[PDB]
This record gives sequence, structure tokens and C-alpha cells, in this order.
Amino acid sequence: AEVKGVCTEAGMYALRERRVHVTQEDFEMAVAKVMQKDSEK
Amino acid sequence: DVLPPEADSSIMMLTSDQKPDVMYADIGGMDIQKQEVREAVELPLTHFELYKQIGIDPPRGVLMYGPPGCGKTMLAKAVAHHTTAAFIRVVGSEFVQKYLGEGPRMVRDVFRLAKENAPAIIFIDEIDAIATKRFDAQTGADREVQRILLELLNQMDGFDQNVNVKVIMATNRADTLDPALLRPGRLDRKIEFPLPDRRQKRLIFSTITSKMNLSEEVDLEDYVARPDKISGADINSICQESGMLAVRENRYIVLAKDFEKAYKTVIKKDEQEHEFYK
Amino acid sequence: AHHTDCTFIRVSGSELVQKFIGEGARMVRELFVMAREHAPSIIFMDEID
Amino acid sequence: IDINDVTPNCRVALRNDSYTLHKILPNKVDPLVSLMMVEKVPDSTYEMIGG
Amino acid sequence: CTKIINADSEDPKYIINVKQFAKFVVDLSDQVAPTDIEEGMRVGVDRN
Amino acid sequence: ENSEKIKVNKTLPYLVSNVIELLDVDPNDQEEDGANIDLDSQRKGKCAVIKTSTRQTYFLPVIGLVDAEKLKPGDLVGVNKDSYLILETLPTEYDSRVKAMEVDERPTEQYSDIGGLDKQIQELVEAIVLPMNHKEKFENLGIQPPKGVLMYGPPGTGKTLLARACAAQTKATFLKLAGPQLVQMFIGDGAKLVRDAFALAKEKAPSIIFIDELDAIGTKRFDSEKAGDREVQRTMLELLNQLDGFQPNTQVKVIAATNRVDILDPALLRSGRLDRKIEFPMPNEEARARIM
Amino acid sequence: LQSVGQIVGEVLKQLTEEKFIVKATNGPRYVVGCRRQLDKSKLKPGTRVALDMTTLTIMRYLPREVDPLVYNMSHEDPGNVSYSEIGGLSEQIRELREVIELPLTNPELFQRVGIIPPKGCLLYGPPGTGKTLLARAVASQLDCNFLKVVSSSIVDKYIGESARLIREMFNYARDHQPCIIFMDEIDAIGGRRFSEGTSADREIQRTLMELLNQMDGFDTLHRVKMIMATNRPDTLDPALLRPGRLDRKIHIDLPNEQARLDILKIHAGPITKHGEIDYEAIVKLSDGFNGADLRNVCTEAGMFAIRADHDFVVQEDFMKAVRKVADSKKLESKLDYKPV
Amino acid sequence: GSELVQKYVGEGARMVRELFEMARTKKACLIFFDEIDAIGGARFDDGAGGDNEVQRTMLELINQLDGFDPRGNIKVLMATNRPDTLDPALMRPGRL
Ligand SMILES: Nc1ncnc2c1ncn2[C@@H]1O[C@H](COP(=O)(O)OP(=O)(O)OP(=O)(O)O)[C@@H](O)[C@H]1O
Ligand SMILES: Nc1ncnc2c1ncn2[C@@H]1O[C@H](COP(=O)(O)OP(=O)(O)OP(=O)(O)O)[C@@H](O)[C@H]1O
Ligand SMILES: Nc1ncnc2c1ncn2[C@@H]1O[C@H](COP(=O)(O)OP(=O)(O)O)[C@@H](O)[C@H]1O
Ligand SMILES: [Mg+2]
Ligand SMILES: [Mg+2]
Ligand SMILES: [Mg+2]
Repeated sequence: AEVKGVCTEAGMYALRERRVHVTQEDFEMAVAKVMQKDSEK
Repeated sequence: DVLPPEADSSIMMLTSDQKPDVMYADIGGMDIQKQEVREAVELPLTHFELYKQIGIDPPRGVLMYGPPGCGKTMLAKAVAHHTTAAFIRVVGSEFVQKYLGEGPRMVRDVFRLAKENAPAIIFIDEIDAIATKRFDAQTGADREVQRILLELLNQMDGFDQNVNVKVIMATNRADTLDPALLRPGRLDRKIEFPLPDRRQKRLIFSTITSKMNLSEEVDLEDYVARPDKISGADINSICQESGMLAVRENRYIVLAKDFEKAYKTVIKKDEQEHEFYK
Repeated sequence: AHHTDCTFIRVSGSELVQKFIGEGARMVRELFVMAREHAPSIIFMDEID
Repeated sequence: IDINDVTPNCRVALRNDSYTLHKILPNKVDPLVSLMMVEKVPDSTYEMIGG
Repeated sequence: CTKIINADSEDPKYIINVKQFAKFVVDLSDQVAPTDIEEGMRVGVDRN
Repeated sequence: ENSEKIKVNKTLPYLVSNVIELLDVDPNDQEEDGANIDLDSQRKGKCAVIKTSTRQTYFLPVIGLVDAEKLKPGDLVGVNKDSYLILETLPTEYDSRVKAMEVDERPTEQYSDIGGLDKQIQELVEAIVLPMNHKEKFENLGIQPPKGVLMYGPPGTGKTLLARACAAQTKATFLKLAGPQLVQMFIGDGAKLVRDAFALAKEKAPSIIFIDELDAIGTKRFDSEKAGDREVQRTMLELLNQLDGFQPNTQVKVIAATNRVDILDPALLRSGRLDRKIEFPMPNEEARARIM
Repeated sequence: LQSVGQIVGEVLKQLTEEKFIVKATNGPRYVVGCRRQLDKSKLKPGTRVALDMTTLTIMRYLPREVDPLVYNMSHEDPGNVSYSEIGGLSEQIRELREVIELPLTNPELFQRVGIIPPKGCLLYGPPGTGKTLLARAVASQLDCNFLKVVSSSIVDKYIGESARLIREMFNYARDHQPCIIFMDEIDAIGGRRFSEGTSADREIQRTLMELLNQMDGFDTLHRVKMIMATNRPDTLDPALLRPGRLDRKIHIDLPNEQARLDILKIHAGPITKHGEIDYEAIVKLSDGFNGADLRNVCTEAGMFAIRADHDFVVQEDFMKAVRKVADSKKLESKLDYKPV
Repeated sequence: GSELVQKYVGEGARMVRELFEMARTKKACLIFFDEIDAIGGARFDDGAGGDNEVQRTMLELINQLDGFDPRGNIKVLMATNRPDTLDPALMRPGRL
């Protein structure tokens, strides 16, 4: 279930930077953010 | 004959003597929630083309919740002040009416006016009154509440992703809510409002105390470093109480002893630390 | 349920949909009286906590 | 009017004083549409499975 | 059919409560004696 | 002829209805002739707004056959069916249940027909009869009479017998009531009976009201987080306040009785509400001769 | 006799120079034309108006109503006890009047320091100490309108009457600007939101959350103050005790010995006594009495003299009464309770 | 006895009132109560309310037989299996 989450969230990161495609570092930042939010409860 | 569109309820938030006027500066430390509500509501007004191109499925409904005393309603005030499009606010428990059928009408016309007027925003505060889990289908009052909930859901679901109508809905206890409301496609965003921890407490103190003369030698770091997980609506009461304490004795500059006695007055936690267990 | 073409219905014992099933639902199995009109069906439930 | 055309659960116009039938109306109501629309189950198929 | 609320003195005048209409001030008709209309019981009243 | 012309209008099938408001009216700034109204300008006294039973609301430009001085909001008036002119003021109304809880054929006894209680009988009569027949005896001393009494004790004793005798010997207006009779199904139907009972009993000069079996109502409040019977507590919190709060009264005397006392809420046992608490023994070896 | 009533209703909007939409209070909407002279400048959307019944034309506009309930709770009060009659807690009186009067007058002080005065406070303490007496003492002395409700009469069996009444009384307070709402026995309605409940209940939860919304929601009061008094503050909803809504909580306790002297001197005043009384012993015994008990002492000491036909009190009867009441209070609960 | 447990609050008491009233309408006759121990045992309130409603029903039944001009020409008749749980105020003579 978290893989769908990381795919959903990786788009918002490109949205913030006003881009048109999704780079790999966006994926990894989304990965770390999901790990971190899961680390709490 | 036909009529030009006419309705009732909350009219318009007439925008002259109605903006409650709270700048974004009076809200401190809540940058996360600020930025994400901004991109949830105001950005889709303009950057819709990006959504279509990337394919991220623009969100429609947003629900925010948390423990009492964390400024959920202050964001609604801030947005209503700074918005450019139409704004509408209603109280969750006004839809119920004695005369049969007035509730459903009052909902459908609110939605109709919001639709035909402009790219508006509806705001419903404290919705625990209507949407709840259980029911009893013999008392009648539950019958009216059922009809209201059903057709509200129906008509929120009837929009076409073109008329740019958004909904902001807030609540106090998120436990007793029917999940059928938060089904995907209706209220797609959930926002949690926690309590300040360390970073926000200092910012709240620094912003609040800018209005008082507050002497010159008072120290604030002595109070932020303490541990007591107070809410965000207690910082305000702390500063207010110290100010009144100074007024009592006819001195118009607040001193440190004021802060001390005020802090002790507000908190009131005895020990609750029964020791021989440790 | 989609590949075998059965009317996939789920039940959670809530109260909004209860009125559609019956007036009060004193007993439970009344859904059978509604399921037989659409016989090829699958009942699905879930447990959390 | 013939009785057979007079189906159950149908909307019909009706004259004022004699209350006699006069015409027919298309719209009808059903339960299942309302229950299923409340539920909102996600139809899918085999394509999305992984592992 | 209605329910009576009370009476008042020296000249019969009565209060009538019906189920969904108003409360009325009424009197009796000639064919019925005034003794047996003890307070608080169902009565039948005409429609005009 | 004029009085008969008035009389022949007053056909008795009036409606009945409630006054909502009384208004002070002033003529307009400007006037006309050929087309002026007697009622828009050219009125200067009082006007009224009434609510009919059939849920209409009418403004009245001319009050009618009753002097405006004696009306106040909430009054109950009988009104002509067609014009909705006001025609009469009715006696105020009391719920059909309450008018039932009044004695009207007296119980018949004597204080002689109780054995073995010579102190409690005195303790009651001294606190209920004298403040009703010998006011001056308390006035001269500069004191306030005791305010309502509780009687309690094990079941097979004289608790209710005494109240019966008391009603048989006094001459005040006497109301008999029972605890569970104040519980009702629809929310807020109870308190309306509590306050109607007290309201009726203070429209008579000396009155006593006897709350039997109070432990149906006075049960201790508790903190509960899942579910509870908040309803009857919310009617008790009416009784407490009718008995001693804002706008103190003085013309109603309260008696209450029970056979359990560890249950009742402390806020109902306070010194101001239940004033003298007197208690009955199991009869001693001598009385048991007298009873037989 | 030759007169007729007129229908009451409410205006929604002016359509053209001669077309208005009105809603009667009872039901059907209508389209209706005006009368020529009425100063059409004044028919703002929302004003109450009176219609002629034969043909439905505007005929007169009116001021806002007051529902008889609010009128009645506007002004019924014995209203005459002085601060002289309250002894033993002057400090609490200072603490309270520093919120409900000093910022109605004198507003220029606070704006000098930079704060906003509190909105409301609550009183709490064990039964029989005087939480109500203090409020009557306030209502006697100071001159601003004063609504006075018992928080249990405002409930009615139809569907949405309660929330309607609460909105109406806060409107009536907004019209007349210096006002004080007093809300007695609040624990009847404050309760707590049940996790399960029952149908006959949830009306009360609607009403409560409605009151909260008017006390602080997306709106702002000015010059309205409220004070609330309760017997036991443990079972209060955690939202209603938020510092935004009720700012200060004032504790009223059992009297200190010095306070017992102070209180007893009063109700001993008018009694025809004899000049040999030593209050200090009566103080010495009265451990743990509430204020309401000392009135009772002063009553029994007279009762023991109504028999034996002494028209004067003497010091022995005070001893008798004190011991007689001392042993009757062995069946109360003596739990203090605390808001948290 | 099990016929005297009802859905809503204050219903059982009403039923007992009109039961005795309908009995009073006639000249005189018998009432048979069966399986009493389901309707009232004793009063033991503690913590959260327990059996409070049934207790109010029992109190109304008790009150109908005693205090202020009793029923007169009516005889009752009861039965049970475990009578140790009956309430003292119900077993007092003048009633049983
Ligand atoms: N940055 C901030 N974060 C939290 N609270 C703040 C902040 N700045 C000010 N406050 C104070 O917090 C309070 C928030 O008021 P508000 O009524 O909006 O709270 P709420 O959490 O929405 O509560 P409720 O659901 O009970 O209405 C105000 O009294 C305000 O002074
Ligand atoms: N300090 C005091 N001085 C004089 N009389 C007092 C004092 N405190 C209490 N009393 C007495 O209290 C009696 C009534 O108290 P009050 O009506 O205020 O109730 P309360 O203490 O608020 O309790 P409750 O309403 O919860 O039963 C009065 O008769 C008054 O004599
Ligand atoms: N001298 C007496 N003292 C006490 N009880 C008596 C005496 N004489 C008769 N009785 C009987 O006591 C009963 C009174 O009922 P009572 O016990 O007062 O009701 P409750 O149980 O509610 O107190 C009556 O049957 C009465 O006949
Ligand atoms: Mg809020
Ligand atoms: Mg008895
Ligand atoms: Mg009080």
C-alpha cells in the first residue's frame, strides 16, 4: 500500500518545483518522507 | 414567468464589513499546514493545466481535525480574509429545522448558489452534529437527519470537476464520523493539527508578545524550555493574564514576576508522580 | 468477482444502508431476501483490530 | 387506458376533482442504486496484480 | 372527537382541544344535560 | 341599541391564542388626503402581535375590547375567528395531569390513631403548622421559619401514615405526588410538570406538597463516558432549583419521605432545601402493646 | 369592531421598483408589490414587515421581535442584596469584578498595555457555599442588562427548538450592547459527548456544540460577558473548558475559622438576644460546616425558645443547636471535586 | 414480568398505572403476576447506573398498593422460584 503512496506523493514534489516530468531524486525524497512518517506509530 | 436566481441561508459574506481580517502573520509556526491548504485550495484555481498534464487527480474535499485549542478556525479566518473568490460559511447544526423538508432544501440551494455564483468555497464548521455513525429509525428526528446526510452526499458527488467549487469542513472529534463521508472521491485530503512541541512555542511567544511593552529584561527562554505540553490557546492566556496582573497595581510595564505568577496560574499540575513505583 | 461476473456486495453492519434493506432489521438474514433477485453474488467482509 | 400498461411503482398524472387517471410519467425509483452508490466499491480486474 | 380541558363558572363556557387544530371556546347543545360533562374526558363536537 | 349591537357580535366560538409582543407606535412623517389610511399614520397608542393556535402570526393594528394595560407577553386570550380581533382574557392554564394531583375528598383520621411516635409528631407540627397560624411569634424574635422536612426510616413504620393524618387535620391546599410520576418519555416533558406543580401551588396562600418515594429521582450523579441516564438527572436539577435558588419563595411547604438515605445526592440534602431531617425507630417494647 | 389584522412576514429581496419577494413565517413564499409612501430605501433584505391579507401588499415595516421567553428572562429578580451580606470571601469578589465591570468602564487602560480583557469565568465549589448568592449580589449593584437562565428550562421536545432559543438570546444580547448572560446549573447541558449515546440524547449534543459555536465561532463578541456556575465540575466537556471560552476558574471553599466568625455575625444580627454571647466557642465547634448551615444554627436556636415561651434567646440554646446540627451531617458525602 | 420491560424510558410505569386503572374500572377482580424476580430484586446502585429503569418500575408497582387511598377491591397473587432476591419493601405485610 505504501508504493501507491510514494507514487502519489512523488508528483507533488515536481508540482512544487514547477516542472513537467518527475526525476529520480524526487522519488527518493518521497521514499524517505514515507519512511519517516511511518517511523511514528 | 421565470426568476433570476434567488436563494436564502447565509447570503454571501458581503466582503465590506465582514472580513475578520487576520493576517498570515498573526498565525505563527504552522507553515506546513499553511502551505498545504494553500496548494489544496488556491493553487488548483490557476495551475489546473499542470494537473491535467502530469495526471495527479486534483483533490476536491478537505477535512481538518485535531485536539481543541490549536487554531483550526483561525485558518478559515485567514483564508476568508485573503481570498479573492467568493466565500461562504455556515454552522453545522443550522440545517435542522422544525418544518418538514426545510433541511434538504436549505442544503440544495446552498450548493446551487455556490455553483452559479463564482469559483466559491463553502465552509462548514463542526460537522459532528450531522454526520455520525449510529441511528435509530423510529424517532423521526433521526429520519430528518438521515435525509439531510443522504442528499448532501448525493449532491457533493454530482459535480463535474469543471465548476471550481471547493469544500472546507472542520471537526472536533474525528472518531464518531461515518466513513461513508470520507470515501475517496468526496473528501480526498485529511489534515491533522497537532500541539506545539519546541519549535512552535518560541515562535508563538515571539509573535504574541510583540504588542506588549514587556519591560526590557524579561527572559523567555526560561519558559520555552520547560516541559508541560500545553496547547496553543494557553500561550495567549498566559500573556493576557500577566498583562492584567500588571494593570491591577497601576504599573503600565510588565515585569518578570508577572510572568512567573501568570504561568503558575495557568498551568495547575500538582504532581501526579507517585514515586515508589519508580 | 469481476472476472466471473457476480454482483460483488460487501456488508459492514452500518445504518445508512440498513433502511434500504428493511424497515428496522430486527434479524440479520433479510439480505438473502434481497440477494436472491440477483443470485450470482459474492458476500465479502473485513475485520480491523 | 389498459390496466396492463399500469405498472407498479410508476408516476402518473391525475385529474383534480374526480381524481381519475389521465396520463403516464417515465421516472421510477429503486433501492439498489442508492445502496451501491452509498458504498462505492472499486471495480478492477487482473491487470493490476503484482506478485 | 376532542378532549376537554376545563370549564368556568355561572355560565357554561368550555375549552375544547382537538388533535391538530386549535383550542376553542364552545358551549353545549340543547339535547345534552350539563351535569355529565365532568372535566377532562373525550367528547364529540360537530364540524361547523 | 349600541350595547346590543356589541352583544350580538360576540358569538362564543372564539379561537384561542397567545400574545407575543406589545409595541409602541408613532405616525409617519408625511400625510395625505383623498387617500389616507386610518391605520398607518393616525395611530398613537399601543399595538399587539399575537400567535394563533393554528400557527399563524398576526399583527393587530387595534387591540379591541380589552384594555392594553392588563396584558403582558405570554398571556392567553380568546380571539374572534374572522377578524382576529381580541375579545376576552381567559384564566391561565395548568396541565391536565397536575390538576389531578390535588386532594379534594379529605382523608379522615385523628392524631390519636398513631402509637409510639410522640416526639416526631411534635417535630413535624411545630415546623409546618405554626409558621402558618402564628407568624407574629416568629416575627417578634427576628427569625426565619424552618423550610421543609425529610422523614426517613425502615419500611414498616409510620412514615406515610403521618402525612395522611397531617392532610386530614390541616386546612391548607394539599398536593399529593409520587417520585416515578415525574419521569416522562419525551425529552423535557418532566420539568414542565415540576414547574407547573409549583406554579399552581403558589397561587393559593398556604400550601403543602408531599413528594413520596423521592429515591426514584434523587439518585447520585456520576461520571460516565460511554452511556448513562442523563435524563432524570436533568429533571432533578430542575427540582433542586425550584426549591431554593433565584427568586426565593415562601408560601409552599415541602415534605419528603424515603426509606433509603445513603443513595441520595448530597446536593439534595443541603441545609437549605431539606431543613429538618427526622427519622423513625423500630417500635420499642412498649409501643407494640399500643399498636395492637 | 370594523378592523382586521394583518399577516406578518419577512422580506428576502427587492426585485424591481415594485416587485418584492417575501417569505411568510408560516410557509409559502410570495411575490408582492409595495405601497407608494413607505420609503422603499428602508426595506433592506431581512427586515420584518406586515402584509395586507386581502391582496398581499407591503403596508408597514417593524422592529425585531423578542420571543416571550427572552423577555421573561430579561428582568425577574429580587435583586436586592448588598455586598454587605456576603462575608468571608471578599477576595473572590475582587477577582471577579476585575473582569465583569472594570473593563466596561475604563477601557482606556488595557489598550495602553496591549491586551484584550477576558470574556467569561466560572465558579465552582461544594454545595451550600454561596455560588448563587454572589451572582444575585452582582445583579443588584451594577447597571447593565442582565439575562438570568437556569439551563434546564430551555429544553423542549420538538426538533430544533433548543438551538433556536440559544441563537435568539445571543442576538438579543448583541442588540443591547452592555449585557451579561448568567447561565446557572450548567452541568445539566455541558455533559460530555457520548461515544454511544441514544437517540433521545443527541439533541443535547447538537445544542451544546451550537452554543460553543456562538461563544467563539468565526465571529466576535464585543461588550458581552458571561459567567457560569456549577456544583461539580468534573463531568464537563473538554472543549467547553478550553481557555478561549471560559478564561478564569474561581474556587469557593469551606470557610476558615475566621470566616466562620465573619459569617455567623450576620445571621445572628436581628435576633432578640442578650449581651453575653461568646461567638468564639460556637466557632470552636463548627469544624467543616458550610455557610448554609450557620443560618440553620441561628434558626434552631430560636426554635428552642418558641417553646418554653421565652421571647429572648440566651447563650445555652446556641450550644444546643450547634450540637444538634453537628450530628445530622453524618450522611453527606464530603467529596470536594475538581475541574480537569 | 418480562412483559413489563419496554423500549423507552418511563414506559413500564405507565403500563402499571393503566393496568391498575383498568382493574379499578370494573367492580373487583384478581391480578396474577408471574416470574416476579425479573422485575425487582433490590436497590444496589453503584458506579454507573444499573437496572435503574427496572427499579423505577418496581417502585411504581409498590406505590400502587400503598399510601393515600389504596386500591380497595383488588386482590393480587404472585409466584416465584428463588424468592431470596425479593426486596424487603415488597415483602412487607400490607402487600403480601
Ligand atoms: N499559531 C497559533 N497556533 C495555535 N493557536 C494560536 C496561534 N496563534 C494564536 N493562537 C490562539 O489559539 C486560539 C485558536 O482559536 P480557535 O477558536 O480557532 O481554536 P480551535 O483550535 O479552532 O478551536 P475550536 O475547535 O474549539 O474552535 C486563539 O485563541 C488564538 O489566540
Ligand atoms: N459567605 C456567606 N455569607 C452569608 N451567607 C452565606 C454565605 N455563603 C453562603 N451563605 C448562605 O447560603 C445560602 C444559600 O446559598 P446559595 O443559594 O448561594 O447556594 P450555593 O451555595 O451556590 O449552592 P447550591 O446552589 O449548589 O445548592 C443563603 O441562605 C446564605 O445565607
Ligand atoms: N402506630 C403505628 N405506627 C406505625 N405504623 C402503623 C401504626 N398503626 C398502623 N400502622 C400501619 O403502618 C402502615 C403504614 O405504611 P408505611 O410503612 O408508613 O408506608 P411506608 O413503608 O411507605 O412508610 C399502615 O398499614 C398502618 O396500618
Ligand atoms: Mg473553532
Ligand atoms: Mg410510603
Ligand atoms: Mg445555585
